[PDB]
Amino acid sequence: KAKEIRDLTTSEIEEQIKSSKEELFNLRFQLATGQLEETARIRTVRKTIARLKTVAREREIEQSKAN
Amino acid sequence: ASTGNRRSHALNSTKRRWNANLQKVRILVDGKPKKVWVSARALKSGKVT
Amino acid sequence: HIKKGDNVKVIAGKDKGKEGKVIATLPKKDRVVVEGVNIMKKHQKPTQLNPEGGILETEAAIHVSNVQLLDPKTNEPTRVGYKFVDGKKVRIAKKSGEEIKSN
Amino acid sequence: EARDILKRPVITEKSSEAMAEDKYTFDVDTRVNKTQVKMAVEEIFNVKVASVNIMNYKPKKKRMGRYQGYTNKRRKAIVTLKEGSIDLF
RNA sequence: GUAGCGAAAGACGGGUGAGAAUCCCGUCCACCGAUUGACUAAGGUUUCCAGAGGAAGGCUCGUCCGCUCUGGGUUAGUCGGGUCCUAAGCUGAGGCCGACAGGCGUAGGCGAUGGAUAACAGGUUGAUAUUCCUGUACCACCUAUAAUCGUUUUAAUCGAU
RNA sequence: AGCUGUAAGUAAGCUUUGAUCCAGAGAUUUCCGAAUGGGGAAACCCAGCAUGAGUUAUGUCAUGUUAUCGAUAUGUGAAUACAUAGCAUAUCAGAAGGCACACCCGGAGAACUGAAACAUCUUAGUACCCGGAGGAAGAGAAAGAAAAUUCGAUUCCCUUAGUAGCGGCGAGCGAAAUGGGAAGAGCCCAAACCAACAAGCUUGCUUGUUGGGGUUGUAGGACACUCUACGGAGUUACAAAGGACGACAUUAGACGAAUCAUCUGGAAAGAUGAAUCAAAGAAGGUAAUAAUCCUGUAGUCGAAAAUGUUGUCUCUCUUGAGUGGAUCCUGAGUACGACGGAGCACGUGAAAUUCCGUCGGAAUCUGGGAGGACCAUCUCCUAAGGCUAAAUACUCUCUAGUGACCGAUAGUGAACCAGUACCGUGAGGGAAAGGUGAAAAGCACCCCGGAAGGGGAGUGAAAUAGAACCUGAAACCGUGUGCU
Repeated sequence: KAKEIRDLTTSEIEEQIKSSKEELFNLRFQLATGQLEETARIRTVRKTIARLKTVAREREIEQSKAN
Repeated sequence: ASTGNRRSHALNSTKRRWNANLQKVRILVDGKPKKVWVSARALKSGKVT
Repeated sequence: HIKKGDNVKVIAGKDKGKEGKVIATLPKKDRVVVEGVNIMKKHQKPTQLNPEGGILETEAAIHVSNVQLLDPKTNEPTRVGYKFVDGKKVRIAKKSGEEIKSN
Repeated sequence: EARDILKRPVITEKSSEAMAEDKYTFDVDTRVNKTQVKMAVEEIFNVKVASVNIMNYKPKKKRMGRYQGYTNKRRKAIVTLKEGSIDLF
């Protein structure tokens, strides 16, 4: 999954982060209200967010190594 | 160290100090003239005021 | 050492001399399960989506040491070595050539 | 922030009697204030908040088969919006 | 199968239930009454409320329970505390003394058991209420509102370290 | 090729596009705590400064920063004038705390006890406390040890030897040299002297700064005298190749020979019989006792952080300059002494030898110190300046292994829920508790019963193997009976 994230454009990342967060929020809400029935989305969504933050941090590290 | 014993005529021992002869005098430390403790043996020929 | 879609012989147990096909392996305790071998008789209670049910005859696991592969050429029981081909690794029979197994 | 301080809603008979009114009950992070809560629900659900009351619940002791322990402490909020609704179920 | 079962008025009917002197309801009777009453602190920390339960606990019994299981319950600008003040005391940069460790001490700081400080009636739940709802008020901060002081020294106001 | 912790599978899913996993590198890393913005009843409260988001604006939120000492650069400046104290800034992060206080070095320092009481003595410079550092620390190159015709800086081991000696000459304490061995390493300063630099001075001299030079005795160096340097080449101090540097252990890892049948069995590895491999007959599992069933073993092939730290390893090194020493230099409140004490095997005194405090207080190579008071002759050495690897000591740990060590009242306090239930205000003290079966196949169904329990049936080799589950002793509690 991390292949295309290297290809993304450093702000598509930022928008995808908050979109994924909204997804996670709605999933937790419709889990608290007992109609979800597909509980494995939450884990992969969290890991997607982790992927995004990792690639952003190493982008910053590359920028600082350049500077 | 400065510690040892006081001995009786029957050679009973009790712990005891040996204190130096400190005197308060005004010497010229690095900077201003400071008033400080120092030994008489020291200021004999070791330091000026 | 074997895989899932193999045809093998049982060496030890009530079933010995019998052949069968393997259907699961369970490597972390080395107990495979084979069709027609080591049949249990479970007492079944009424589950949430089934009747009470009487006895139930299915298979049970079996240690790997009690199972041996068959030479495809001779259909004899044989151990298994390994051979490297172009960086890839394959299974040999120790009495003949390759043994093909994907299902 | 603004979608992580709110965690779960609370569904009980008391919370439903409250939802009969304009009152909605949430379970939130233990470090945030009612002002953050108000701003968050306004940002998310696009409504207007009137009041927000809040409480802290202690850890409850529990047992399960020679393994005792404590539940997690939880912070509960009750918001009392002026106008609007929230499509919960 | 002994001693003991921890001061005290219970009786009957009806009910529930496998099972009732011991649980629920009703009538009568009796006891505390400057208290066996009602509040508030300290302390304890979910023992609180609904259902379910009788294996263990309850000095008997048990259909009951401060016991077990499941799930719920504590809402504050004005109530008590902190964003205020200090007392005793505790720490205390510099500083003094001291085998080491360390002890003492100035400004200062911390510290209520004291000082200062704005909300009352009614309604309502199984479980919270001056906290939720209604009504009527009060106390601070910010912003627009414009008739008043019109050097800004001074001036109501700003105003002291 | 399966996977979704120990702790199980449901639901959901993921996976050959290489998952879960096994090593290496990196990112993230809430709060407290030396805790360091202030405070504080640890894991909480309360702020400010500058940016940023939002807000009409505050409010609120986020990101960084804000401790004390110290080091490096600055101006500053009261009682009292420049000067510095002190104060105010910029940068850095140098320290704090926790050590494994087991080993090592210092400071401080007991008592019970033995002497058949007890005081000198002993226990003992032990225990405890405090501080330091470290992976080792300490010591260390003769002002020595010894009296041979001498010897090797230090440390460690065996002997010398329970000797010599000390001792209310009691209890008891207790060496050294010599010898045999492990490891083996001698390097630098100050001062003389010389050449420059600045100030006083008038460049004469002095002062101080820099650089050479030289640091040792049957006397070394400077001056006086005489002719040579990378030959050797050495990073364990004394300089260095920082080098192509040629298996970290070649370590995760991978390959890795050879068995069939019958009998009993619930099941064979056992018995019988016939075969095989062996650089592999170590070990453990598999339904019972397996070299040839599995994991493995011997052995072979192996990559990152790597190099074994090993072989010419660029630079750089040290190819010595010998005689007399006549003159100059060769470590000052030092050596040494008196008084009081301590440490040395030595009981404080003739203390010879070595240290602390208080008072005094020198010699300078025709010198000075030691050789168990002191004097002389002889022998050895040249203090008051410093650095130094090895052999040595210990193990909270790690890797690989071993045992005429324990096998659940044993062995760690702890095989399991352990420094936990529990006790105590607190410092602290501190347990008990392992075993179904090969496989969960863990008793469908019927009957009594409110349920618990059971009786059948059934699984199983076995159910007086049913989770209060291997074996199941005795005390103890019962029911039946023969004799009484």
